[PDB]
Parts: sequence; structure tokens; C-alpha cells
Amino acid sequence: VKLGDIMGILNKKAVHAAEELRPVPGIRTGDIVQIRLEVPENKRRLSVYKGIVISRQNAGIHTTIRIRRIIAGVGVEIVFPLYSPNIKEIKVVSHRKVRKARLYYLRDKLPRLS
Amino acid sequence: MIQPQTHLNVADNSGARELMCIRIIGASNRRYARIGDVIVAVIKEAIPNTPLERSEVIRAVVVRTCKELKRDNGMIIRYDDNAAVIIDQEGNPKGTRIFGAIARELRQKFAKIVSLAPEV
Amino acid sequence: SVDAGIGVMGTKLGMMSFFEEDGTVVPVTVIGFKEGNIVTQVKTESTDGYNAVQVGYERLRDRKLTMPERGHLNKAGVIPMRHLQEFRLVSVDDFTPSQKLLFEELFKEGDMVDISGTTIGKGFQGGIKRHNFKRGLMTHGSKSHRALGSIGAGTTPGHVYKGKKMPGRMGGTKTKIRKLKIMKIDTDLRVVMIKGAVPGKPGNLLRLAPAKIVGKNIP
Amino acid sequence: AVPKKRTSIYKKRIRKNIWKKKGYWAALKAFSLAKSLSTGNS
Amino acid sequence: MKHGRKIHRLSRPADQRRALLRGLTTQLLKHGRIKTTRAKASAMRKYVDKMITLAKEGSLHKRRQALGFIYEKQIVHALFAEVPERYGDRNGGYTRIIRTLPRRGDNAPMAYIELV
RNA sequence: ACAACUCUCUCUAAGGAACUCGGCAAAAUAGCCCCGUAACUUCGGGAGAAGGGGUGCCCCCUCACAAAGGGGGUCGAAGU
RNA sequence: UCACAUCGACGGGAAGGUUUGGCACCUCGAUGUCGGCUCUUCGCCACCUGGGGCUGUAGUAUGUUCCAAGGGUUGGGCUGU
RNA sequence: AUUGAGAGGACCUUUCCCUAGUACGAGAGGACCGGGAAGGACGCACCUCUGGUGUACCAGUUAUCGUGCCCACGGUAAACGCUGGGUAGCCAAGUGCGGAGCGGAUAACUGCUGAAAGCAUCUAAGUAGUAAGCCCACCCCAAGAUGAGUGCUCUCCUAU
RNA sequence: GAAGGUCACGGCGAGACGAGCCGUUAUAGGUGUCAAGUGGAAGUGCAGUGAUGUAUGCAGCUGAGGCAUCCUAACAGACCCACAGACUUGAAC
Repeated sequence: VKLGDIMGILNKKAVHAAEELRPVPGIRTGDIVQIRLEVPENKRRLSVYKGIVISRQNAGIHTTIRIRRIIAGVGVEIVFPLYSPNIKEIKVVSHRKVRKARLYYLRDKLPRLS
Repeated sequence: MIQPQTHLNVADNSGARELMCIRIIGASNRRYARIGDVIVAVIKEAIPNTPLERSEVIRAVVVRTCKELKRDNGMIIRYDDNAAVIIDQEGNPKGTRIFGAIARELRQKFAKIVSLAPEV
Repeated sequence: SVDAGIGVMGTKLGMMSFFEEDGTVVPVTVIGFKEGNIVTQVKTESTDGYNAVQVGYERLRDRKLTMPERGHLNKAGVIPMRHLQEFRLVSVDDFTPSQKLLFEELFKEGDMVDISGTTIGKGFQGGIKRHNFKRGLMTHGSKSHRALGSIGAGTTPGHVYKGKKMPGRMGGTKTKIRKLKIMKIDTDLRVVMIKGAVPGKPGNLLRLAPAKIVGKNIP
Repeated sequence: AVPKKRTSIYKKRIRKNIWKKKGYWAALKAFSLAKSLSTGNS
Repeated sequence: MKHGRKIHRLSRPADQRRALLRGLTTQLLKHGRIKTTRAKASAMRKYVDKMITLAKEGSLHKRRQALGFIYEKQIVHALFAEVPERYGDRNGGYTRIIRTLPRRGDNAPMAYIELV
């Protein structure tokens, strides 16, 4: 094994292990996601979360996604580790037709979006 | 990241409409207060007929912030607003209802806040 | 000086996000190895004035070495290597030369390791960046912006004090970051996973040796 | 700002001689290249 | 402080850097050998090699890709016709840097660049 | 060549005058069309007060409204 | 109750050289005057932090004073201050 | 390859919890000693995460000019025309780490044994506790330490 | 021409210049590829009077990062340096 390639290989294991826990679908920008996680508050109560994916920072094991939603009244923007053990169910509900890699503009547009 | 002279929305129905921060409390020589921390604020406006009048120095506790607090999970959480809740003294807020959404980190020191919350 | 165990040479290989079955996201440094950590020389109270063990690292074609170093390593009966580093211990025996140091067997996880190594070189840099000075005003007509302001006092001292903080070369120097968790020892790959950060970019040598707390050393 | 006295002599010699030694170094290097100019170089 | 930053500036702004590399690349392609400085030469290897590489896949798209570059139509039509015959074997590295004597009126170091 | 430092500039997470002798400096506003315009007044003013809405590109109604006016479409986060 | 826990009248004796002076010794062929910014350093006659004696010290919280200068000693409103 | 004379940096502080509602106190209140807690300021290092920048790169779009013309590109709109993204690097608002000793001698103080002075007395002999202060220890430098230390190893042929 | 050192030659997460460190048959560049960024090219087909959409296509363009491969340049070569170590005493085969 080449010493330069170790950090590649070490990612190659770490992703592909986690994906065999649960297969993650092909999410990307402008997709309505619902996502539930086994919250460790000493209770497996199953708090779901929902909203648009406004971003996708691809970066191996800590690949992650920025979900925006207008929660009760206010705007909220939770980013998730895509290959967490804590995360249980990812589901792609619907697909809006955006054409930009990140949608940070959507932060300051309207509440009627989301 | 709320500091001296920051304007802060109110997330409960104690009567006050908007606050302005003038000091952090707890952990002295702190530059700014992130979610969980208690601040001191002057009320800059209120609904007319409520008990809490304008121009009064009172304590609040910061619950919504524009500057991502982080879990150990790895999940981070922005909001779109900087907003605090008007604490009474030790325990509960003055109003018997809280709005918006609020985090789990608050429930250790402020049990009564996450009791009254809509969407935790 | 007197180190709490025998250390081991090593090489930095970037940073990983390492998970655990709780879901705690931990930042970690991948540390790789290259032929050996082979013991070279043993020093004693007897002949040399102190107790110590010299340990090479990193294999070479033996033309890139010089005659004297070729001799010094060929006396020990050892692969051609750079980077002979010492480890002054109180313990002296069972470190006889041409003996490989099993990093796997000599640490055993959850240890808290002390890592040294030469840092990133930031060249000749100003008072602000170097010594965490403050800068003066930007407007209100201040022709001072980034500077030292006054240096000294007046006619009484009548000179600039020794070790007065000034602009100079920041970086490219050894710093022991001490007490760092060992998160995982990959048996397969010979790669140590250490919590947090470590001096220098990917490539640097690292002197990896155990915690040096004051209940471990010399009262 | 301004000099208090003159360096005058001997010190200015010491200062100039290093500068002439810069010239010396250049001369050595230029001498070395002349042998390189003779034979090969592909 | 220029750590892991790799870009040949050529003493200029981005206005004139691309203007230099473009024109030098054109003239080099035209004549086949040019005399310039070491830095002006050594920087030029990314763009000559890129354009010869671009001349391998002679297609509508790639000719316009190259034609935005050269600012001389009749040189870029010399390539595409020429290149795949007289460079089909060669796999990268189409450029040689010979090096010859400083320039008189400024001790500026000097070199030759020409197609391999 | 791409050190500090100075100048001429470009951007900046959260906050938004907390700077400072003083918002000095920077930022923001901005063209046109339409709606709307207070105290006071020497009745001429104040007044572009303040404050709002519309503007790109395409296709149409008209024996006469300088891409008019109005109607309908289409693109971008954003149309002087 | 008791001068001496804590204050200490009438009076007496010291040190320090931070104030306001007195003198006119260097500098009038020039040593730039306040406050602010930047960056120091040092002294102890100790504001807090370490360790003590006494207390009109039950504890808490003090008061007083001994040792100690290693470290620290905020952000604004007003005023050139 | 190190030894360390020497010289620097760093030894800071906060409430909370247990001890314990215990000792004390009529109640009201509420410890000493020690052990845990998460911070503040401060320093050292890093870029995995969050980002700023990123005139290198990618995308939209105004004006006009050039590429013969449409298509599609290029130039200019100081030293990005104007925006919207951004890898590496560098950065913090981001991430790690740090402050530890049942080591030594002391300062105020508390003592033991003990006369001078048959008694007493911390002292004149001797000796024990005993501080963020002082010295070792931590971390960086260091034999120009002319006092130039110590170790391992290599080399001493000729016009070369 | 000793050991070695200095230059030159290709460089650098080292660097104001010197210095430091790596390389001189995997050092930089190129090429191939793959993480990554950006967001669906050009051309053509079809739809619409048209602005435009739409399929071919996680495209196309980048790729300062990793890895592979001597295709290019590391050619040519230069300079410095050697008495086995003055002098005195005392232990030792």
C-alpha cells in the first residue's frame, strides 16, 4: 500500500462500510428530503426532519447536506452528516428544478419558498 | 454571537416586541453570547397595554442565533433570526407560551422553556 | 529531557473525520510509517555520561548517504536511513541495537501521546501576526495602521530593552503538542489515528512518545 | 534620519570590500560556465 | 505566504499575463522556435502543451476552444491537420527549453522554447 | 521574486457606531413612468418632501399615446 | 463594663519625592507642553487572587492588621479633558 | 548524534455539583477540609467539520468592439464590467491541546524538646509543619559555555 | 583529487537575499486517470409564430490535490581541501 494513497483507501473503507449499514439515495441540490434519526437523549423517540437540500458539500466520510425549512414561523437550516450512524432513514420525497450548486440565495428570498 | 448593542427579537408573549442587548452574564470578559447564555437587555418596544413597559432593563436568555451552534453528532443549526426569551429571574419566562423552535441544549439549565415549546 | 517511554518516529498523512457507534464526530490525524523505527545505538552512565537510545527511520538507496553515516549505521547492522533521533530514558536495558520497535505492541490505545514536530513556516512576519499585537485606528486620520507604535520609554532607559517583541520569522520550529488521544490502531494498514491536530503539513517527521506527566518522571 | 559623523576611513574600506567580493563570486561562477561551454550539453 | 500556490505571474496583472501567454503561444506555434526569458518560457509549457493536447481531438467544439485562445485563425487550422500525424506517438511534453546567455541591457536571463 | 511594512484598490461569517473630539472615512440611495406628499408659510414655497408600486426578452389590439399604453407569454438569485 | 476589637482629641517624631510651592544650578546658535492610540517595563505604601494573627470571631459575611508584586485589575453614557 | 552552563515562554482564574443541608445555629440561614464540573481570559498548534477570502476555476448577465455574416467565442468597461458559486493555500467566528508535583528551601505564623533565669520561653544547640511568592520540574533555544563539552563513524593520495 | 564541503542543474508544505530541505535517471512540468469545484456545453434532433424549452449527457469546462508513466527539462560539468597532527610531563605493553 502506497503512503500517499492511504487517506484515499481509508475513506474507501469508511464510506463503503457505512453504506452497507443503509444504502443512501442520489440526493443533490433542490430536492425535498425527509430524514429521521435515532436521537441519543436516552430515548429512541425518532425525531423526523424535513425540507429542501440547498447544498451538498462532497467530502468523503463527512459528506454532508444542508437542509433548509421554514419551521413553525421561523426559517431554519440544519446540515446533516450524510453517513452518520445516528441517522436512520433518508427518503427523497420530491424534486424542485433548480439550477445552481448551492442555494444560499434562498435564505433571503421569501417564506413562501419552503 | 449576540453582543452589546445587538437588537434581538422576543420569542415569547411576555408583551415585549423587541430587545436590545447590553451585557453578557455568566463567564465574565465574554465577547458575545451564543445560544444558552443569559444576557441583559433594554426593551426597545412593546405592545401598548402589557405589564412590561418600554425602556426597562431586564434579563433575557438567547434561544435563536444566526451563528451555527454545533452538536457532537456533527449536525449544525443556523436560524434566520437572533432572538431571546425574557427570563423572569431563576426559572420560567414571564409568558406561559413560547414560539418558533428551540434546541435540546437549552433543556439542561432551562427545563421549563422546552416544556412550553411548539416544535423542539 | 528524560522521556516517559521510548518514542517512535512517524509521518503525518492529513486529517480524517472518524465516527463512533454513538455518532460522535471526531477530527483525527492519520499517521503513517516507513521502514523501521530500528534501534541504532545505546548510551550509558558507564561510557557516555547518560542513558539513551538512538532510533533511525525512513529507508534509502545507500548512495544518498555519506561514508561516516554509512559506517555508523553499518556498525549496527541496519538498513540505510535518515533521521537518527535519541530518547533519553532512566531505563537503559532491553534496547540492544538492530531491534525493531513495534508501535502496535508498545502503545496499546487510549494512551494520550505527546507528539513533537517542526511546524508550518510563515516567513518573516509582522508584530500583529507574530506576537498578537493590536493595530491602531483606520480612519480619524491615523497614519499609524499596522505597526509597533512606540518601542521603548525615554531618556531614562535610554535604549531598547532586550527581548523586546518585534517583527521576525514566525514558524518552522519544534513544538510538542502533548496529551493526545489514540483513537484507533489499524493492524491491517500500520496507521495510527490520533485525535486532533499535529504540527506541520502532510510529510513531516513526528516524534511519537507517551505522556510526560510529573507523576512519571523525576521529583 | 541623518548621520552624526562620518565613517571616514577603514570602515568604508571594510564595507566596500564585501561588495567587491560579490564581484568575486560572480567571477568564479562565470569561470565555471566556460568549461561547461566546452564539450557536450545535449 | 505563497504556500502551495502555483502560478507563473510574469511580473504582470491578469490583464496582461494572459495577453502575454496567448501571443507568445501563437508566435511559438507559427515559427516553431522563439527566443525569450526563462520565466516567460517556463510558464509557457502549460499552454502550448494544452493546445497540442486540444489538437488531438479535432472536433467542432475543440477547434472553437482553441480558436478563442490563439487570435489568428490560420495558425490553429495548421494544427488539427498537422498535429495527429507528427505527434500521434508522443504522449504529453511537446516542448523543449534550451537556455542561452543573458540579455545585454539588463542582465535578463534568457532561453529558447520550440516544439519537440 | 511574491517576506514584514506603506500606499492605490477588491471582498468579507455574527453584530451594526459598540469607533471617535465628531459617523471623519467608507457604505447605502440613484434613470425613467405611475400612485402618493405633512408641520409651517412672506401664499411664490416647503417638495424630488416623506412613502410606495412598475421596468429585461418575445407575441399581440389602433383610419395616429417616440419598443407606446394595454393584454398575454418566457428567462435569471437579480431587468435603470 | 474596658484608652490599646474598632476609632482616637490636645500635642510630639519620622520617612517618601507622585501634588501645590521656594531657589534660578544644566539647556534661549530650540530638548515640541495636555489628553487619546500603539507598545512597554518597573515600585509597593496590596483592589482581587495565595497563606496568616486579633476580633465587640456562633456559622455565613465582615472589620483590623502581618507575609506575599507570580498573575490579573471590564464594556459604555457625558466632558478636549 | 546529543550533554547542559546559561537564557527565555509558560505555572492565571470561575461558578456549579458531591461532601452536606452535614458541623454551627432557637430559627433565619449555612461552613472549614478534600474530590469531581462545565466556562472566562490567555498561550501553542491545525484545517476534518462550519465558514471568509480565493482577479485559477466554473456559471449567469449589461454595454459596445472584434472574430466576413447567423451560431459560437475573444477584448475592454483601472490593478475581476457587474453579480452568483468555489478546490488547494492562507485565515478565524471553526478544531484540537495546554496550566498538572505527597520535589526542595523559605516568608508571616503555629510548634516540639529546652536553658540562660531550679519556674517559664518556637532559640541561644537541634528539629517539624508551613504560601499563586523563590529554586528544580513543564515547553522552546543553547558549547562564540574562547570554560569553544561528550559520543558514534569516515578520511589522510600526490601534479593529483 | 581524501572524507567532505561549495557551486551549477529541477524544485519545495523552506524562503526578503543568504539559509534550510528534497531531487539530479518520479524532482518540477506535461500526459493518463481519479477525488473535488461548477452546474447541464457545443453540435444535432424534436416542440413552440417567437423569447425559449427539451433529449442525446451527474454532461462540458476546470482539476493549486492524490496516484500512475521518464514524453520534456535535471545535460554539461566546475571550485575548495589533506605534514597520520608543533611543545612538556607522568602512568602503560
